[PDB]
Amino acid sequence: ISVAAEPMDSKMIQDLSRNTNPRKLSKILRTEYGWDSLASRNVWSFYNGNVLINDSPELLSKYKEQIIQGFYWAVKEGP
Amino acid sequence: SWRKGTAFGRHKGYINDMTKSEYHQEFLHKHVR
Amino acid sequence: DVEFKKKIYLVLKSSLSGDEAAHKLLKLKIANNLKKSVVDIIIKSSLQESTFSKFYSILSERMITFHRSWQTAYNETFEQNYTQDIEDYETDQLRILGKFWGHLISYEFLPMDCLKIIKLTEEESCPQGRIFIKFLFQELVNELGLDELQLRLNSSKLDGMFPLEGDAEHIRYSINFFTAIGLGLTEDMRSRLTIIQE
Amino acid sequence: SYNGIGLKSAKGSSTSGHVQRSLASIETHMEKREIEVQVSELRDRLEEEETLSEEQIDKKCEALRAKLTNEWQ
Amino acid sequence: PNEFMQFKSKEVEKAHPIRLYTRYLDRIYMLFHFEEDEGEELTDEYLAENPDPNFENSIGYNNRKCWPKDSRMRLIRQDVNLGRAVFWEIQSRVPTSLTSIKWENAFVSVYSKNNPNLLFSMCGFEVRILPRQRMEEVVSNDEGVWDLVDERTKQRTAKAYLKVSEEEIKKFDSRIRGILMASGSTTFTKVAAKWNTSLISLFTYFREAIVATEPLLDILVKGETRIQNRVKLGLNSKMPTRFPPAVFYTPKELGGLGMISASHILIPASDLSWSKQTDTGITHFRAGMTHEDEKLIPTIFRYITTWENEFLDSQRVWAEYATKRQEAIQQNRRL
Repeated sequence: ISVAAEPMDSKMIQDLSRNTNPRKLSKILRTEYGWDSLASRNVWSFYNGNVLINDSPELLSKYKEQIIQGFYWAVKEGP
Repeated sequence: SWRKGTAFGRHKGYINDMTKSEYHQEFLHKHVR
Repeated sequence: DVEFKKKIYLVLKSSLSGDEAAHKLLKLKIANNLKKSVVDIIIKSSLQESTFSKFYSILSERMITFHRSWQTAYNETFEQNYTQDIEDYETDQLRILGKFWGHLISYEFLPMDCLKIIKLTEEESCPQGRIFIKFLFQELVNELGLDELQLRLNSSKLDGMFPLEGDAEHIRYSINFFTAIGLGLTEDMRSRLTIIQE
Repeated sequence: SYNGIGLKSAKGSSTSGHVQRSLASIETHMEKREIEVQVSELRDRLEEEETLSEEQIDKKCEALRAKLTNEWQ
Repeated sequence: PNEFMQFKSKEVEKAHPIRLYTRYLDRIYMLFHFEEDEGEELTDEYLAENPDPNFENSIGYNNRKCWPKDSRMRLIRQDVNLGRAVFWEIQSRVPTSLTSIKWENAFVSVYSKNNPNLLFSMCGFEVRILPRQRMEEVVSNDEGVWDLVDERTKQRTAKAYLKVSEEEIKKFDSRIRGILMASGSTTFTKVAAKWNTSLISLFTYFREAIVATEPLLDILVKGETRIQNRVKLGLNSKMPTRFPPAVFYTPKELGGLGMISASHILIPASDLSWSKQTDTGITHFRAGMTHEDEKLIPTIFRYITTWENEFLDSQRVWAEYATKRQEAIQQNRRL
């Protein structure tokens, strides 16, 4: 469950702080912010301010909402 | 082991009278030293 | 200058802590043309008493930490005291004055560059001056230990009392002086003199 | 008591209450990521230009992946 | 026989937890030094004989309420259980039919990794000992601190901070109250001489411990105001313009009362929401006894040599006397 962390861009965190399916998101991210295709197609969900990126598809989508609720419970109260 | 040299250790309401009460004795031991 | 000297002295005696006397001196708002004289009143009133008290140290430390001009005044009065006025004083007066400046050097409100002026030889040392250097390093040892005092002496240079280049006789004289004091800070001069004798 | 310093009252202490302020105070991982990116790109391309059927895109993607693997030892 | 708290060797000193002992009139003073083994063994003996899972050992723990909250013993549960184990072992060693060693009159203070202060109150001196390694920044402090020189390596290794104990402050307040009360119809010079007697007896006992003490300075200012109003209500007029400071502190030969001043100082004032938490610096000064004149009346504490500055000098002059006596025996001359 080894996960890295990168900073959000300043323009991207500003555009996300005004709280602004997947093909529209992928096209907007790839043609606006300069994203990888593998990073743009593989996203679980957006809590506000902070994104969750993927890098066995049954084992991924089997606990989709469980990973996303754990992500929510993590970013609500940090380390 | 350090306490076995001595001679002592763990190894070895209400009544109606006011002058005879518990509080009055606590008082007089508080205020005569 | 009697009534201003009286006013400074009664500021120093109508106080309780050194903090309070520092407040009462700094409320007087004395310009630069009398600050050296105020520091001299503080010195000459610390030396009245029988033993040295910490009051004058706490005072002088707050005075130094208030403004740069008081720190320059204490620089100039330490230089003035050692180069001029040690001929005046009794050994008791030099106990008070030596522990005063030792408590000011040990908490680094006076620099080590303020001890730079002392060069102790046979001809430049008063005997009162030697007893004063003894009391300085006695207070410095009792405040700072031997190790931190070695590290502070090795922070900057003191060519006078520690002649690293020096002469074959002044090193031996400083060795015998600092062993008559009883420091144990001697082994660098020992290595240098054993180099020089061969 | 201005700034919470002074007295409750001047009355009681029998002082003036004149409070004054004191003047004394990994490489493998990277490779994997790259591969993923490549795959994504391929997928995008497929989407853009004639790949409504899955088998084609999947095939091409697979091939790409294989190539990537070959490249990285 | 040994001198007071001296030992014949280091091996006899470390052979027992009770390192130092002294007894006053009826106050004992036991300094212990436990290892990690013996302290937790005694603590688990206590917790097996007096169990408390509700952790109410901090409730009712007598703690020095004069020091700030970082200064006195913090109620760390390991050290509170250790201290109650200590007092339980000491309470077990004497029958109650000989003396009533109760917890109420007992102050236990545990220097450890969590409480860097060793507290006691001997002879009216609230002393807080704090090492040079357990302070973050070594700060030169007031006249009321003591420099504890290690007699091994000749270095100042701890700072003992002094305050006057609250019992002795209340006793001094009661003494000035008795000076007021016995002066029914008494001359003004005898009221001044009683104030001088009790003031000298206060400041030549508690010499430097009054700088770091706030209630004693408060009661000094109030009490010297009481003595001045004892003089002025003998004249049925207490106007400040009518009575300068020159009518009280003028000595008894010039015709004045010869009162000794201890209340024309500035009382150190600090934030009384913060002062009961940390060692606040002296950030403000409340005016002690303001007169309309700018008379800087000298105070007695500046003319009394403080105790550390007496005791270092005492060791010096008695070393000089023992050396002169050894020489005069070597010179065979009577000194």
